[PDB]
Amino acid sequence: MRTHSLRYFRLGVSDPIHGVPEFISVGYVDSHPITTYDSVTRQKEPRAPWMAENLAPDHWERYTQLLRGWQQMFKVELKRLQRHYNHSGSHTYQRMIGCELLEDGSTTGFLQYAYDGQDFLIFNKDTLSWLAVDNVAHTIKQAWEANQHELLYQKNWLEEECIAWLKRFLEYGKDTLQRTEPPLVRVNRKALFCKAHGFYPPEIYMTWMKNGEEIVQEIDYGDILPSGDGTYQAWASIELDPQSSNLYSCHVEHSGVHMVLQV
Amino acid sequence: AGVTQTPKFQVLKTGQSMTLQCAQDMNHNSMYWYRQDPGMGLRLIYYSASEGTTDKGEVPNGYNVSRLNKREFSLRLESAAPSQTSVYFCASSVWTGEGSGELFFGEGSRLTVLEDLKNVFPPEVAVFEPSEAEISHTQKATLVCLATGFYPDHVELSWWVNGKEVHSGVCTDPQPLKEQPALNDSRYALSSRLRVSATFWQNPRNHFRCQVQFYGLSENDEWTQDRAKPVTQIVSAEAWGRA
Amino acid sequence: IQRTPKIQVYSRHPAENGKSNFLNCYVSGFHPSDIEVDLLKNGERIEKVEHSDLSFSKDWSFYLLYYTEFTPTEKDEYACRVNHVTLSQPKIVKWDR
Amino acid sequence: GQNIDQPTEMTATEGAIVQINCTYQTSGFNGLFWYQQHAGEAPTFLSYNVLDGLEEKGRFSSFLSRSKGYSYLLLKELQMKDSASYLCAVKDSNYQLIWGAGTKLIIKPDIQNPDPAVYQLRDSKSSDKSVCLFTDFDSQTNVSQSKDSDVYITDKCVLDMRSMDFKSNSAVAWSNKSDFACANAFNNSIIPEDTFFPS
Ligand SMILES: O=C(O)Cc1ccccc1Nc1c(Cl)cccc1Cl
Ligand code: NA
Ligand code: NA
Repeated sequence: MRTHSLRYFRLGVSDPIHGVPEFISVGYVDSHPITTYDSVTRQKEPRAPWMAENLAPDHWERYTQLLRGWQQMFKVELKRLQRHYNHSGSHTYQRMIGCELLEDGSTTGFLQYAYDGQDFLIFNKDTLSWLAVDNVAHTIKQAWEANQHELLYQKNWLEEECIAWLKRFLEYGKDTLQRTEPPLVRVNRKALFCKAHGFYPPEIYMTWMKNGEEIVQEIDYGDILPSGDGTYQAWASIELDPQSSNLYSCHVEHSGVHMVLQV
Repeated sequence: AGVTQTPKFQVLKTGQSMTLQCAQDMNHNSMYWYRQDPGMGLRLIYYSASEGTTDKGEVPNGYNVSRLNKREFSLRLESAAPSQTSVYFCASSVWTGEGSGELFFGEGSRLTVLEDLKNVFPPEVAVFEPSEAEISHTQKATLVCLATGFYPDHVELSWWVNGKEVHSGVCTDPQPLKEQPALNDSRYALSSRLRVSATFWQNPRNHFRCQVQFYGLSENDEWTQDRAKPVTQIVSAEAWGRA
Repeated sequence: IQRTPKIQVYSRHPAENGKSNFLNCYVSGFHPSDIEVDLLKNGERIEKVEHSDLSFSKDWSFYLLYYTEFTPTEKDEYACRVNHVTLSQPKIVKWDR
Repeated sequence: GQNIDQPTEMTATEGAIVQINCTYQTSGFNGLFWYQQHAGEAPTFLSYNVLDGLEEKGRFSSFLSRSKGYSYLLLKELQMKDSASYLCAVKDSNYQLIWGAGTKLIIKPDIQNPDPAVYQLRDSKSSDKSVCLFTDFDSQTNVSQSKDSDVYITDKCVLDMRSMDFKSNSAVAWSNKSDFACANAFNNSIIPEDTFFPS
């Protein structure tokens, strides 16, 4: 297979304005949302049809309870952080946990915490330690690292349990997560715009080459964007030189297939 | 401190209401109710992940719970049944979900559910003084205490020497003895020994006392039998040292 | 540190006058998550506009996709107006072709 | 699954080493717990394993093999106070605990100077029961039921006179039936050949 990733996000906001929730939790396999929970619904609900189809009510009832607890725990350590920083008003607190299953068979695990959208605490499962970006984080770190049973737990979960979940979901959503839709590539003029659309997965490689050598460097890349139908689109541009004749060609790579469009 | 749970003992008729209380002062978020039965592992009845939510466990039928606050998690028997006869344990942890966090248990609560209280009996307690043969041969003196005829197994045996409770030199049967093992209704017996130096027993002003605390009926339990109402009571028997 | 939103306006398929299509407004790379996004048909709001749920990125930023169904014409010109904590006045990004 | 298996009961000698096994078949694995429960008391946390290897805490050690799906609790230099039930519990993929049925550890005391004897105890003036006491016998001696059931015999128990560092085994027999003597109290069980019977 390709590189597949499972990643779960949690957001905590201190003074949510108006109808904004104070706690949100969403799960992703690759680029697809699979499960969601907010402080208003207080339920864990499917966000993909193949998730609702394959997981018994037991699952949703069990994880609903757990997320209610996490809503509490996050509201409490957002308070302790905000006191240590001496920060008034609004601040955010985020958490990302997850796996990656690489094509070659290797894996990666990661668990991170964030404050105001900045790195705050990063876990290293290979050294069983927490990296702190400041001294507020350093204070939290010293307590966490004193409980090595907890650290050993996280290492085991990231390396075995998360990966196991991912394989489980990859099969649930096989018809979606493991399909290939090749890109449609064309070349426009204004600078040559190499434009691709209608492809999945969204991982795509585009570049311009002059006379057989890569432009190193002033290619202008466009972001990979969702089309709204499950496919994606992107582009790359280079300005054409009016002094010299040059063979410009756009190179696209996608799911193991290389493509060349010459001009 | 720690995890507090009440009552420690309880006798119930079919089918009577009952509420078990549990409190924890460790500022734990997750609390639990387990029942323990012979031959099988603990079974979760209900649990509470945090201060504002509860959910069913493995064996929720015939029960319900209320997480009153962050400290208190009460278990409730709707209508008592013989199958609900068990030891119940309250427990709490910092967090039920992700983590290496362990459980902190309460002392436990033994509930016995009967069709009627007609078979409830207090223990008969007798103390038996040491053999003079033992004292000559081993220079030690063993008092034996028997508590017989009681039901259910809701007893606590203890030895008292000169007004103060002792534990050294004491061995009490870890399980009680069924006097009529063939029967489901069978009353129990429980032996215990206190073994002291011969020079201790031979002092005439030393006082020995075997006390058995029994947990049976309370004031509000109905009693129609022609014998004494087997209420919660202490029953003792005593000895003094010989010459 | 607060991050301003990135606003991109594009069509689902290569647009042609007369052919039905979808107008997308992708808003990404902003923080905090508080945001409001509506599409413009030559100045006035479109009301029949769908959107995905809020989403999360590895760099702790959030993103969103707003979209309508439409048939592009020579006459019409579209835009997407976005308001965020990092913006003092509503930022308007017009659709190009 | 899901399933946790644990031996019902184990017997070992004082001063020796015992290894209590726990094999689990679960839906995922988030950690294995050991608990100690004394009879009549509440279970208390002993150890926690989640990664392969052996972790030591005093006389106790806990080992885990995730691949083989088993764990053991090792108790070195056994003492009488180690007599309890030991509970194995595995956390599954959904962080729910599965509990084993527990293992009861019985510790046989090292009796240095055996002196097996059955003593007739003094009658009480408040009971019709006559009482015999089998005592000071070796730990390999087992006590059996009475095949008479107006006679009541209790399983052996260990008392510790901690001011003399002295441990002894003892079983108690009693009855009110008129044909009951200590001479015949423990016939249905195997008592030592050198047992002392005072007249
Ligand atoms: O974080 C969430 O959105 C749900 C949640 C709650 C408690 C524990 C784990 C999870 N997420 C989760 C789930 Cl639901 C399945 C597999 C892997 C993970 Cl990290
Ligand atoms: Na295609
Ligand atoms: Na119930």
